[PDB]
Amino acid sequence: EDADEELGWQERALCAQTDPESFFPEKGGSTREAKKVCLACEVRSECLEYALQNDERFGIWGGLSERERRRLKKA
Amino acid sequence: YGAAYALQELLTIKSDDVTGRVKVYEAIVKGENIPEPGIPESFKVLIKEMQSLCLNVEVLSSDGMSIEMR
Amino acid sequence: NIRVEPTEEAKAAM
Amino acid sequence: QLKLHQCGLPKAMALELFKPFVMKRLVDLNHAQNIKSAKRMVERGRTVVYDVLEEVIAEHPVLLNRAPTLHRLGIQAFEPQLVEGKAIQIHPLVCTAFNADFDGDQMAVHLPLSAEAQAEARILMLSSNNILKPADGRPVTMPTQDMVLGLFFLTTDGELRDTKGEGRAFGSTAEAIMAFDAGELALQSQIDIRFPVGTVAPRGWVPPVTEEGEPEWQQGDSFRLRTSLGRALFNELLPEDYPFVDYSVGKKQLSEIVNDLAERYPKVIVAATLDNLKAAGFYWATRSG
Amino acid sequence: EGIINPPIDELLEATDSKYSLVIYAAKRARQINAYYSQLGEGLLEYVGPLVDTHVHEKPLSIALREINAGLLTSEAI
Amino acid sequence: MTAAVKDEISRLPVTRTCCRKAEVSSILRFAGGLHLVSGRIVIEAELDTAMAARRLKRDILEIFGHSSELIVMAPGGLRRGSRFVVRVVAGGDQLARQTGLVDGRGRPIRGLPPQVVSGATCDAEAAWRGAFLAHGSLTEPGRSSSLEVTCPGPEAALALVGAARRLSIAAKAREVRGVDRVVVRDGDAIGALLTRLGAHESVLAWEERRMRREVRATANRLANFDDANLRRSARAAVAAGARVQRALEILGEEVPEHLAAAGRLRMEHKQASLEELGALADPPLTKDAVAGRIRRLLAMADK
Amino acid sequence: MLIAQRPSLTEEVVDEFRSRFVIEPLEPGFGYTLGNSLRRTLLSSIPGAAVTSIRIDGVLHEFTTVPGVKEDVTDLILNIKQLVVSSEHDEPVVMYLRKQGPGLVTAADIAPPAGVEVHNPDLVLATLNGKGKLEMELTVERGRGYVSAVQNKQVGQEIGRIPVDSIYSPVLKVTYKVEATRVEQRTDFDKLIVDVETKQAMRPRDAMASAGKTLVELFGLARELNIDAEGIDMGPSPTDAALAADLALPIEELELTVRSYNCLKREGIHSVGELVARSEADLLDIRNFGAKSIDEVKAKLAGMGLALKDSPPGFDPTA
Amino acid sequence: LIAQRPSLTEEVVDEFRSRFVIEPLEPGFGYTLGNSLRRTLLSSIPGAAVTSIRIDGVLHEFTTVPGVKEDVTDLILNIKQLVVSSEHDEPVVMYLRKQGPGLVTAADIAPPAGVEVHNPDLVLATLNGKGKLEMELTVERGRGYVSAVQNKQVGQEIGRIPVDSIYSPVLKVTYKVEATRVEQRTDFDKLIVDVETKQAMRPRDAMASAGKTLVELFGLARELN
Amino acid sequence: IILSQRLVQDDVLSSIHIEEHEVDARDTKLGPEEITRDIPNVSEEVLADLDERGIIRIGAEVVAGDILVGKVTPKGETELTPEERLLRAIFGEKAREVRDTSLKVPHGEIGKIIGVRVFDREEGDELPPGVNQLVRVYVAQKRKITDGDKLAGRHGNKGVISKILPIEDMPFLEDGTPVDIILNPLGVPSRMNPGQ
Ligand code: SF4
Ligand SMILES: [Mg+2]
Ligand SMILES: [Zn+2]
Repeated sequence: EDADEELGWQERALCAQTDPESFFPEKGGSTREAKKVCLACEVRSECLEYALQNDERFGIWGGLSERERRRLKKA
Repeated sequence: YGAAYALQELLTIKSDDVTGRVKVYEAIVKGENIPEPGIPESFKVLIKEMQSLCLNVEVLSSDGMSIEMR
Repeated sequence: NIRVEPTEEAKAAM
Repeated sequence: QLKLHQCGLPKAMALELFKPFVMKRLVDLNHAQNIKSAKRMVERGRTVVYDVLEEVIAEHPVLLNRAPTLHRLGIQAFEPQLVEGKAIQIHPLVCTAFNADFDGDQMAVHLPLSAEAQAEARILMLSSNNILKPADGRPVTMPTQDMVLGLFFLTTDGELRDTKGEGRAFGSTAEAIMAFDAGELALQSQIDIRFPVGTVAPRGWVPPVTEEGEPEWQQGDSFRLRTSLGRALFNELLPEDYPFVDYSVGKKQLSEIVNDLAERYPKVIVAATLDNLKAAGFYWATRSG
Repeated sequence: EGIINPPIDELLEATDSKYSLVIYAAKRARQINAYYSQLGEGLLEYVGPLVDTHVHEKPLSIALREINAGLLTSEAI
Repeated sequence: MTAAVKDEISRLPVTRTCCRKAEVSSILRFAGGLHLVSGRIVIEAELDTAMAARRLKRDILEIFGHSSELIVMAPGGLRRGSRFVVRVVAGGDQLARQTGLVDGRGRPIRGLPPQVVSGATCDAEAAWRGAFLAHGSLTEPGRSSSLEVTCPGPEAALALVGAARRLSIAAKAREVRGVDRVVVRDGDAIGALLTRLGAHESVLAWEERRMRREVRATANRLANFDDANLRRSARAAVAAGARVQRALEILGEEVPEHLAAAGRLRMEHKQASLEELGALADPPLTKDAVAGRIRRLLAMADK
Repeated sequence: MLIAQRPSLTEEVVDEFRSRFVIEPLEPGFGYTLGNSLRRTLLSSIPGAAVTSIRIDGVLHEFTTVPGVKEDVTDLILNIKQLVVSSEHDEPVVMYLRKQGPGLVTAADIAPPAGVEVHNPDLVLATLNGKGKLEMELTVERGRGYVSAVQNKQVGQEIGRIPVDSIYSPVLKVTYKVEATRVEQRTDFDKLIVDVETKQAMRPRDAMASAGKTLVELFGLARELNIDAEGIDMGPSPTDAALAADLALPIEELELTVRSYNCLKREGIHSVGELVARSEADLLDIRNFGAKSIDEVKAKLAGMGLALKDSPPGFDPTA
Repeated sequence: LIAQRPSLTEEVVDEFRSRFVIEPLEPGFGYTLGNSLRRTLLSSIPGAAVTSIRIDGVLHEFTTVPGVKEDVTDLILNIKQLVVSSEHDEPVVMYLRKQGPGLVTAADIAPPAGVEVHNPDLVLATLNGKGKLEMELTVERGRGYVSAVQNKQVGQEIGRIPVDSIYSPVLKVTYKVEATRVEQRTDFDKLIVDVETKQAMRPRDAMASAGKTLVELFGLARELN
Repeated sequence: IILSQRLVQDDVLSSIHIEEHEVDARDTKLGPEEITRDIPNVSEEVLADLDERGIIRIGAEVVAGDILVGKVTPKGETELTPEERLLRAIFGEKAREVRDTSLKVPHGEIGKIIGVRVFDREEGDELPPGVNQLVRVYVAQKRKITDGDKLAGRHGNKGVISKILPIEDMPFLEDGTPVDIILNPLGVPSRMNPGQ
């Protein structure tokens, strides 16, 4: 369009159009919904890179949970 | 012309009403009614100078009681 | 020192 | 090209004067999400910002002033519209009121904010409600130069002009215009013209054609007149009820006519007639020679 | 059309002079603006507009139109 | 059935600007589309409701400043729908950009706009009002009911679920055969939600209906609620018999032997199942024959 | 080059015979290139018929008054001049008015010969008092524009002939103006407003069409110098531009009998254009033919109005 | 009433100057046509022009090239009078390279195929013994006057200098009407339009383009019926 | 005054104007100020025309709000409001303790960059006391004549251009020569300067 400017990859996150509470389950909640949503987001690689760089162990980023991020970070 | 409100706003909430400029800006930005003007700062400076000249300037209400301008 | 208010007839129309 | 109640603001000045209003408006239309993004968008000078400005600027009067302010007609309220440039546009008629020339003069613009200030600037200080002069009561919002000349050349006698025709009878002013377009008639030649049933006969004109058994009325009398084409074109500018003028119109005569219109007619009709006179005078001053 | 509508002559038939008309229209405009601002929240005494409006019209213009049409009355307190 | 509830919802007066913007965005996101033409964009919205088309038209014009068309060509294309298609041509690109459908200088947006999400709870109520107006269905799989709205994608379904959560309600996304929807199975939750949307008369009618009907003890469990469901499919066959009496009002158009016999067996044995009815034929015909015969009887009596 | 914004012409009706046309948005300038041209072509380039001279009676040039009639010579001439007539004879044609006695002699009392007509019989031409007689003759002929009695004075002298001004042009008054109109794009785009006022005979729209045709011919006269010369291309002609939505669409049909669609799909027809033209012979000769199938490819084929054997646009398939 | 239609003929005064005679027109009807043709000719005749440059050792307009006698802001004024014609709708590019003393006339440019420099005598600069010039000129197509600001591209280079473009092949147009008063018992006009172009195309092509534009514009009014 | 468009086409009344902007890095109580392109919080796109030492490049075109020289001033310990601290915790942007005072073009200014002159107090330059560094940037722009600009003759006849018409719609002589300027005659007699 005529915006001619991009703030970054945040503006192009699919999860913005979806329940923000579904990415932080609670009391035995599931993860299939958010993980399925992430697999269509275009900036998934950028989201995962940002999550790894900031090394936060809460919520799910890039389509992976906290445990998956820990396992990936082990190497 | 006989326009009193335009003059009052041109003298108070556009030049001197320190607490009124921010309020009018907020009112315009939030889309509501412009607030009533206050008392300009220049009058207070004048009163302070006159008092510094050992003159007993004071403003009185309907009854003979001072207001003290904060 | 006025008070402005719609007339009774005008209120009913709307 | 402006009307008596209009002014032309450059879009830079207009944008800087109306910044809070445009910010709020473009936040309302979802062109921005919050006042911070709206402020950044306005500062960076995007495109849609001016489209929004053109609509937040409507029906919001602005006070125009020129120092020194010798009398109250030195401050007047105009309705603004955006123009492409860095200079303000002033209607030619108000100059005399401002004593404003166009050889480098400058003017200042103030923006009423509250509802009371807007109502005052709209009802009391409007530009088209201030025709007369407070000092003595004579109009100042009147055609002054290159309009008096046009309306004089239009309505004048053919003393030393190449007056051709001088005896022809025309069935209407349209036929006279058609004869003038062809090199057959002069704007000042005396001709017999027939007018419709709407026009009002000249002041005086006590005798219609002498009759017997059936009189004529002050209105609806289809009367022939010995007059020039320029006089008919001039009278096509004044209100429909105004009597035919049929005499040379310099500056004194035009001042008297404007005073009569101001005294006897509403303000909107007077403003419309003044704009008509302005346009016609400029056109015929260009074609004057 | 624009700032010359409604004409001043027609408006002055509903009041005594320009000075009173200014305050009359200003008070009505403030009422309309307050009604718009607090329309979403709990109901309040404010009412109007009583005439057809536009997308984003100045409340003062609506107040003047209402005054001209004859849908308002001014008392003395 | 639903039409009355949708009418009550639409006729309701809405005041807060944010709610109106959210409702317009939701309706445009569910039952509307973009039709690229001549390198520019035009917006169409097909609604299967009486006046919600006028509501969307007025809201667009007032809060966004645009002029609509409201062509009444039926949406189904067969002219039977008699439902309204509102179009925006001049400036529809700006409506698309400032309603949330398309933003970020890129493809359209899959789910609900980011602005409707992450807003006051009233904003979520408006989102549900719009979504339930676009599509919807108030089904009764038995005596207790279940709302339904066929969202145009899993992202929209999940967004609606999340918006429901903020209203204290319980919602469940679901998908079948590639088309997905939002279902709220619990009847009490159904009433709770339908109260928020604005409808009350419809809420009262639904509450009285379900309350009176649901209180039919059948020991739950299998073969005790399952037999209740055979009887409920028998009540569905009673509705089919009402369709057969509609066919009788039409006279059935001098039907041949097979369909007449099938209808007679269904009516006389109003509780007998399709298999049981088929077992009653002189040449024993299977459940398939009765199924096809009722299908074709309904097709014939459609008029 | 491409204009990128095709101007449009819109009419408004003020009276029975008064109109106001608006052309917009014209490129910068171009509000004066074709404003004066339109005005002058309207006022001087449309054929008409009018009276040229009159013969009131055997006695005249007593300009003080014509005996028997209330009015005078000049008023009678003006009333005659207001008359609107239509004629087909190239040569002048003479008609007579023979009202008698007291009353009001009007246009309906004229006795035009064959080939001429008077369109306003209700016009009043004079009043007769005291059992007066008015035996008048009117000569009518065709022309263009406004030609005065000057250029109509006859060297040959006749006792009763009096030449009068002739108003041939149907349009009586034309005015024009231009204004700025663009806000979205850059300003300075011209909008042209022309007010046209004609007489009872012809409507303003016909005058506008005739003037446009004449100007198109006049400027084609110059365009013929080098036909392979680039100009400003308007581009999307409205007729075919609109009809492209249904005439040259690749999809043969959307809703129709499936049998006929399947039959015609695998027989040498893909886009409806290939079928619209040369339909009868193609459907007849080849194996694919139907008797009542015509009803499915003749009547229901016209999505928005179309007959077969019609010339199809876009003969080149945009493969 | 005359049944004769107007006709047009051409006369050549110079290789780039013609007189077009149109007759017989209606009385008082030649000035309008002549002025309309003149406006169209001076306004909307398409052509080609240079729209930007870049020199080997220059970063902005306000500087000078070592060895040349003119500032970089005078070379721009010298190449604005450079009359060229182009056939490619894309922004063609041509190269100028000169070494050693002498005058860099416009004949020293190496246009690609499809573009031409029609006045190979204009002087663009003069170089001394220690100076060399190497530049590239971009040629585009258009009409009318397009300023340098409008010629700026988004995210251009440091060395790109946009230039004012004048897309106009018509030099001087005038007209005159003679009241023929031909012996047909009537009066009529005879219009004569004098057209001179700037050695980029013959006046016949310019008149044809103007006629095409005016016919297209008046067609919309013609089809109002 | 009315003007022809030719005077804008051929730069007949166009002139080059130059302005200079000056900024100095001095010493403060909490340490000296420094000139660099490592601005604390600026989107990288702004630091595109800046060279190695944080001074705009020669030949770059600037518009209102652009950065000409990058400068950082220390500010020392300060306490942030609760909302600002919470936002920083959200986005985890550690404060740098030095704010920006870079030199930017004023509002309504444009033009290319002509020259950059930098003086260092540590390079022997005779800077005043307590001024570590100084830098001057020159911005030049060509102005064409436009309505609002004032013209005048040699006989005291002045006026502001109020219109610029296209070449086609200008009074032209009998041989197609347009006039470049139109003056009102009403001003000649009453002012008694028939010299013009
Ligand atoms: S990958 Fe990251 S940005 Fe994309 S949807 Fe998942 S959480 Fe959101
Ligand atoms: Mg002055
Ligand atoms: Zn809300």
